[PDB]
Amino acid sequence: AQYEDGKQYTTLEKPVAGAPQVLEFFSFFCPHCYQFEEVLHISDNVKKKLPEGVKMTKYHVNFMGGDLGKDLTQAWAVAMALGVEDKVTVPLFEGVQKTQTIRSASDIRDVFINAGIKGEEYDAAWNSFVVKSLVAQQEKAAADVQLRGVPAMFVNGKYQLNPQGMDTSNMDVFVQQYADTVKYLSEKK
Ligand SMILES: O=C(O)c1ccccc1NS(=O)(=O)c1ccc(I)cc1
Repeated sequence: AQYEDGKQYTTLEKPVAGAPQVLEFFSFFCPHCYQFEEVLHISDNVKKKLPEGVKMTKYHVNFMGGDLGKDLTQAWAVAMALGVEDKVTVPLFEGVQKTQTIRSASDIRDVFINAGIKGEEYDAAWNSFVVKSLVAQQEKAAADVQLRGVPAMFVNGKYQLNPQGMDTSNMDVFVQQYADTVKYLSEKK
């Protein structure tokens, strides 16, 4: 497709050194993310359009979710370390926006246990330094890229994607165009 700076994507003047290939931010407390995750399946589409060698990274923000928003950021880090992020993505989104049963950190812990993660193992990771540093990096990245919206994707910490500069007439096009822009930027610099 056609890609021009200022419309589909925008190059940041302040690049993030040592940033991953595909960085995406989201929050289970944000319905805007649920729409991009389940309705549009942006992440899923991108993961398949990305060439071999490019890994994706999904971070949780702390400015969306009130107080418990921070707790879920820590929980998400554990999911990433265990490798059950995708598996818990759906139940976490549902339990926060649909059922809204997840009110405390104890509720989040239960989700992991139900998925198949032992409480002891989870709790051990919950109190692990590895996870703590992951939480810090999650917010640090967002603060470095000057995150304005919750659901946003950054390629190599240099190119920022703009959804307001794409097709807003056909959902199919938007989803494909977005992922196409990501891939172009990934195979760019
Ligand atoms: O939801 C938004 O804020 C948004 C902003 C820009 C582009 C799309 C957005 N949402 S959406 O992708 O789910 C969407 C796309 C096309 C149409 I018509 C309505 C919503």
